[PDB]
Amino acid sequence: MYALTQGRIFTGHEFLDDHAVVIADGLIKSVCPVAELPPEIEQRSLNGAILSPGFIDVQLNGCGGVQFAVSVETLEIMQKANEKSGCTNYLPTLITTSDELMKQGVRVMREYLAKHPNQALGLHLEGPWLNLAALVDFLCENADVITKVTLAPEMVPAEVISKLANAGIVVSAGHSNATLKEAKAGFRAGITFATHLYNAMPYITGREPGLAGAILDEADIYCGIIADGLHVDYANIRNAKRLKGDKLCLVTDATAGSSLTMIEGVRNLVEHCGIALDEVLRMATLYPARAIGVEKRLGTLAAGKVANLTAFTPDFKITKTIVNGNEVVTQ
Amino acid sequence: MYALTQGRIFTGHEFLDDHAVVIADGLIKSVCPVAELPPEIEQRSLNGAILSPGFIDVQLNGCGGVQFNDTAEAVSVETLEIMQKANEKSGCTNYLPTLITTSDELMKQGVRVMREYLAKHPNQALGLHLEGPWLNLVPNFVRKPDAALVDFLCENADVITKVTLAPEMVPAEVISKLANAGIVVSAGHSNATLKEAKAGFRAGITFATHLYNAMPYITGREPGLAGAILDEADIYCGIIADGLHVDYANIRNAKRLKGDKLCLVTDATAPAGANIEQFIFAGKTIYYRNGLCVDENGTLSGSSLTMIEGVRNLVEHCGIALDEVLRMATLYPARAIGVEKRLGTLAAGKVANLTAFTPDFKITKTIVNGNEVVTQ
Repeated sequence: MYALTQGRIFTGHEFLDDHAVVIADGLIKSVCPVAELPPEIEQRSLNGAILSPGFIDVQLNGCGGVQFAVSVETLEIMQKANEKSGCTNYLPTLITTSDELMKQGVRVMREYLAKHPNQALGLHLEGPWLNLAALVDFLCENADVITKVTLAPEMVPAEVISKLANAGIVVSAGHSNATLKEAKAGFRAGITFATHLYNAMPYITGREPGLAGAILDEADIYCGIIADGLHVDYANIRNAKRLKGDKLCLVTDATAGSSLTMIEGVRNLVEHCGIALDEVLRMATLYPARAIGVEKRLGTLAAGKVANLTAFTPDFKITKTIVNGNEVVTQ
Repeated sequence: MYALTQGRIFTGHEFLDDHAVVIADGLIKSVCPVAELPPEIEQRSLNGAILSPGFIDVQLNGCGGVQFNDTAEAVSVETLEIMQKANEKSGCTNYLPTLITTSDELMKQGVRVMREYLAKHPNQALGLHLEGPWLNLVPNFVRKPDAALVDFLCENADVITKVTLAPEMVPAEVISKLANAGIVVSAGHSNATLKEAKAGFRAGITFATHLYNAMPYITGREPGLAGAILDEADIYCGIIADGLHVDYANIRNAKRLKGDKLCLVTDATAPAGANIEQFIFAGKTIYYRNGLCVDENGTLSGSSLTMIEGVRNLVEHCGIALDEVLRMATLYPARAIGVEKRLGTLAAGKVANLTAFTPDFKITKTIVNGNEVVTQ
């Protein structure tokens, strides 16, 4: 048991000043004022660094020189890499149509989940239904380890989208050339998330808003966006933020095609999109968490929540990362 | 002196219930409760109809079977007064005739005609809206021809309300001169990038012509002009609510991003308040078949939208409160062309230009300068 003190701590709702976060048994015992801290506890200093729950990256193809090979070692190498940049949780993406590769993926993730709690959260299946009956049932059978699947709403029957959504899987629209009507139909069918907004989607025109236009117009649809100043012009990010409010998540379509890390993403959103650091942090934690249904366990810094945290300096350099109450990065 | 009573009256800021609007000498004397009404005044009933300031249409090519374009016989004061009478039948009491042309000669006649009209008809057709020449249908250095034009335009800023130009095709100095002469410089019919667009805003542009139309597509890498307009908080812009030129979803997205800077416009052409089957416009031959202005090819070629139709469409298809819609057809446009302290609302001193319509959106009456000009 110990407490983190001497630094601004962001809980997910506000910034606390002279408080502390006491960690115990991999969980957050409580976040209280430094005064209320019992005298018998170890105190670990933050040195002024901002302390927040670890970032949750829900769209990751690979990092630290590896891509998902589809084994648990890859999964743990990616984890160690993400930590060096404040990311404590992520979703490995599996691009494939090989029903065989999918089974191995599902199997591998399941094996990993048993060994490593609160880290790689689950699979993100991209394909087959893209645009660039046995399957559906298979996917639902393994909804316990398949967190989300990306498909093109034009290329898929609505019944397929419903089944996936009822199995508790997050169905995402992406790599599509869908019209607004086509897009809206997929939302009614159960889709509740869109993969990296503005990318792999049609252009927005006045006559046809397209999928992006639909995502922007649908208030109840979460969606990720790549803040690297390369895949999406910052002006579009600002426009999206205003239209999507609390439904916009920061993602790094990171690979070995961006090379963006989450703090880099946080920095870019704060110094180029004029979004308050407070909101940006929610876009890298609370919102993604909320989007994949793990919020009552990972979105914030609160009693009972898993102790996955990250701390960085005002100039955006990771000073420390904590996974399950254990310091794993010290800078 | 008389007062309008018995109907919801929208002032521009809120809806009043048991109040009245007293008109006198073409002006609005005051908007007070029916009780506070002196006993010696004539009372005109609205019959439950909503009463609001007349609509201001800042992008109009023609209506009632006439256009203020092409043939030099059309660009006259009679056309200007026919368009006015037409607009009234649909609640529009003020507008800006658009003149598409590069004929320095046609421009002079236009400027001259507007000036003649302005002397005869106060608070109606407000001024010219020059579209072209600096467009991009097919460099911050100013050429010689640019200069003669610019200087001419500034000389006549008194009757030239706004000009539409493509920010890529024009030196910044030209945009500043126009803006300093008091003219509203608008971005439109452009293929400008966001950077190009932003440069024109810093140069003085403060308005964009019919958003999403005659502009590039918005992509992730390049937001384009539309993306810039949406991102710039201090830029007013018009938008065509006919469910044809812009999908209603884009309108909703724009409304949310532009807040009080979005104006309802009808890129209306001759068919508007008429029974025309086909007509010429911009050299192209356009057909009005199925309330849809198209060309030989079948491409959208203008609109036949009237302002109440626009108001109706925004209320029943964009989920925008009637209150806001009305601001988009009055207060905002007014604010955009700088006539707000005279026409945007129903308040003491403001010109008495009003329109009244039933809940099902039918104009029951239009008042210009305190005079009933439409009764239904």
